[PDB]
Parts: sequence; C-alpha cells; structure tokens
Amino acid sequence: RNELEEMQRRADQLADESLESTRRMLQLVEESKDAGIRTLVMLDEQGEQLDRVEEGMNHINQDMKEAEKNLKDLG
Amino acid sequence: GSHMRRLQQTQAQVDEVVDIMRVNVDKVLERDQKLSELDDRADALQAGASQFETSAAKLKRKYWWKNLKMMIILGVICAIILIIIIVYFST
Amino acid sequence: SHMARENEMDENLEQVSGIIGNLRHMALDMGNEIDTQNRQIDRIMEKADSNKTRIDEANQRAT
Amino acid sequence: KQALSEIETRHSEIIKLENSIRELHDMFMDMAMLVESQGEMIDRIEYNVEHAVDYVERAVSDTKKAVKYQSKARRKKIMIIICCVILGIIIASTIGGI
Repeated sequence: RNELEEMQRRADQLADESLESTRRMLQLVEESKDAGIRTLVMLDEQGEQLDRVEEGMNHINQDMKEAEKNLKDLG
Repeated sequence: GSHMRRLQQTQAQVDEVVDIMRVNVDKVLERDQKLSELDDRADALQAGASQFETSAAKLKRKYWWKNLKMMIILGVICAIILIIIIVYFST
Repeated sequence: SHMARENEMDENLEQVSGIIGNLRHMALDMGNEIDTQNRQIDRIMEKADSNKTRIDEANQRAT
Repeated sequence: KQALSEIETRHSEIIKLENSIRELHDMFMDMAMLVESQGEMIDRIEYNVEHAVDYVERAVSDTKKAVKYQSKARRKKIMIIICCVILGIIIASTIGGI
C-alpha cells in the first residue's frame, strides 16, 4: 500500500488547514467584535457632543431674537 | 452530515451581515457630506459672530462716551449758570 | 488525535457561529442610530441657515 | 473514496467562509476608521460652536449695556438743553433790561 497511504496524508492534511483556519477565523471575528464595540462606544460619545451642539443652535436662535428687539428700540 | 447544515446557515448569516454593512457604509458617507459641510458653517458662523462681536463691542464704546459727554456738558452748563450767577449776585 | 481535533474545531466553530449572532445585532443597532443622527444633522443645518441669514441681516444693519 | 469527497467539499467551503469573514473583518475596521476619523471632524464642530455660542452670549449682553446709556445720555443731554434755554433767557434779560 503506497497509493492508499498518500491519500490519507492529504486527508489529514486538509484537517490541518481546516484546523488552522478555524483559528484564523476565530480571531478575525473577535477583532471584528472588538473593533465593533469601539465603533459603538464612540457613536455614543459623538452622540452626546451632537446634542450639546443642537442645544447651542436653539440657545443661539433664541438670543438672536433677543437682540432683534434691542436693535429695534434704537431706530 | 449535521455539520453540512452549519455551513448552509452560518454563511447566509454573514451574507446578511455584509449586505447590511454595505448600506451602512453608504450612510457613513452621507454623514461625511452632511458633516464636512456643516463644518463649513461652523467657521462661517464663528466669523459671522466674531464680526458682529466687533460691531457690538464698538456699539458699546461709542454709545458709552455720549453719556460722559452729556455729564461733562452738563458740568460746564451747570457751572456757566453758576458764574452767570455770581455776576448777577454781584453787580 | 483526529477525534479531539474534529471535536475542537467543531467546538471553537460553535463560537464562530455565535459571535456572528452578536455582529448581526450590533449591525442593526448601529445602523439605526446613524439614521437618527443623519436625520438630526439634516435638522441642524436648516436651523443653521436661518442663523447665518439673521446674523448677516443684522450685521449689515451696523453700517 | 466517499469520505474523501466530503472533506473536499467541507474544506471547500470553510475557506469560502474564511475568505468571506475577512471581508466582514475589513468592514468593521473600515468602520472604526471612518467614524473615529470623523471624530476629529466633530470636535472642531463642537469647539467652533461652543465658541460661536459664547460669542453670541457676550455679543448680546453688550447690546443691552448698549441701550442703557442712551436714556442716560438723552437725559443728561436734555438736562443740558434745559440749562441751555435757561442760559439764553438769563442773557436775554440783560438785553431786555439794558
């Protein structure tokens, strides 16, 4: 048996690349998870900054209306 | 056998994910255009504001002095009537 | 051994299928929030243009 | 022979999944990039706003002090204009009495 021996070496050869890729995949996911969590924690912090920013435009548009009167009392 | 089922569904799952993440990228791009443009007004309103802060800063000064004037010109006039008075109290 | 090898990769592959259940979720939650923010940004600009026209209107009222 | 065509079709897809997972890996790193990269672009829109908000905060407070001294000048000006007509009839009486 020499032809029946070079066929179970490639059979246990595809279990080394399927076992090696089951590890290379496992890591590609966790890093996609982690590199995802951070993407989220940021959308929150950004999410808050955009909220102060909106208050600003209403705070502003409110104070502009205040001056649109003190410009009026003066011709 | 029962591992050729994992492949069927574990794949479509990823398909679903990347299919979604595809439309997600198209949103992060509208974010770019809507943001980079808002930033052009973040400046153009820090400049419309700090140029009206100049007009306003001065509109205070100029205003202010006309109150000093009219308390200097009420000082001389309150003194001229005072002397125009020492002269009809005297002869 | 090829009985603890096929028992391992069919075990650490259990996780592979699992986390992509997470990714699927994260995918959406992230996806919606964005459309909320984009809608918001769209809003802020319409309010900004009413503010750069009320500043320029009043800043040409200084001369 | 039959269990060698099943490892050939199972392996055949484990790479069809690994090559697909990398694509999704990149989709998540291509996301922590564009978002965080735009993170520098937001702080400038916050910085610029918190200053532009503050510029208006002062710029209006001055418009107030800048209407106070008017009534205060106007007074102090017509109080003069009072003691002006006052001086003109105090000197038009050294002409109506030689």
